[PDB]
Amino acid sequence: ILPDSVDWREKGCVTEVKYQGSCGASWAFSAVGALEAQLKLKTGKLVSLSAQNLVDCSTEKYGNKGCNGGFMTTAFQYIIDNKGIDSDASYPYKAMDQKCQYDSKYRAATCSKYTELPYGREDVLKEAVANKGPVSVGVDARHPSFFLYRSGVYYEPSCTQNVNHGVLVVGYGDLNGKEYWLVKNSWGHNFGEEGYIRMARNKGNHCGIASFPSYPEIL
Ligand SMILES: CS(=O)(=O)N1CCc2c(c(-c3ccc(Cl)c(C#Cc4ccc(CNCc5ccc(Cl)cc5)cc4)c3)nn2CCCN2CCN(C3CC3)CC2)C1
Repeated sequence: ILPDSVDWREKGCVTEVKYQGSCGASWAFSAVGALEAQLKLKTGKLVSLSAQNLVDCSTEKYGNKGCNGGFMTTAFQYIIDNKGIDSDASYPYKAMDQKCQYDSKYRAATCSKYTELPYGREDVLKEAVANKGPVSVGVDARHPSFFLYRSGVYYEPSCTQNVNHGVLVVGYGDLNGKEYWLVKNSWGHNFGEEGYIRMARNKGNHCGIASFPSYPEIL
């Protein structure tokens, strides 16, 4: 029996909204955000993890292209293979591709595995968000309405289920009975509601929010 609303910010599992600047690293921000929640769940500590670590080090071997895009799933695999990821403080974000400068001295988190969810299943995504934690997802953000979003529940008739932007589902609920996913973006505080966007939920995988969900775990 799933709760009617969740918001992982109220459980203290979500770090502040980041600003990716001129670097297509949304995939890296989505991935670290998910792992940040699990790190807090396991250890009690909330620490921002290094998106730049992923940009610089999870590259061609993982199908990732730094500031030209990438995938959260293969980002998690990098963290597994690498046996760690650095804190954001120690490996700060520069919004550009750099040489890999991972240093295990400043390792703030580990990843044992990750799980993908089945394509288009908003019911399964809801369960995972309720029971596991924030979930990394892709959305179709290729529409001016997305970029211009300020408040309310986002609905874009010309959205597709193809995804081109990584974000973090940190919750769900309804606004006056209009169901939504609570989504943490990485375009700073001036995007949406202090960096957050409510996106239509249970409208047939609107903007592909449930097309490619994934979350990591730490044992
Ligand atoms: C079409 S589809 O939706 O059907 N789909 C096709 C199939 C697909 C899509 C996504 C997916 C899921 C989540 C996200 Cl987030 C993304 C993404 C993204 C993205 C794209 C562009 C940008 C950059 N934006 C423009 C920009 C450029 C430069 C700058 Cl500086 C600034 C901005 C950022 C993020 C993709 N997973 N899979 C399935 C897995 C695909 N692989 C992953 C790894 N492989 C290689 C073996 C390594 C095999 C399989 C997309």
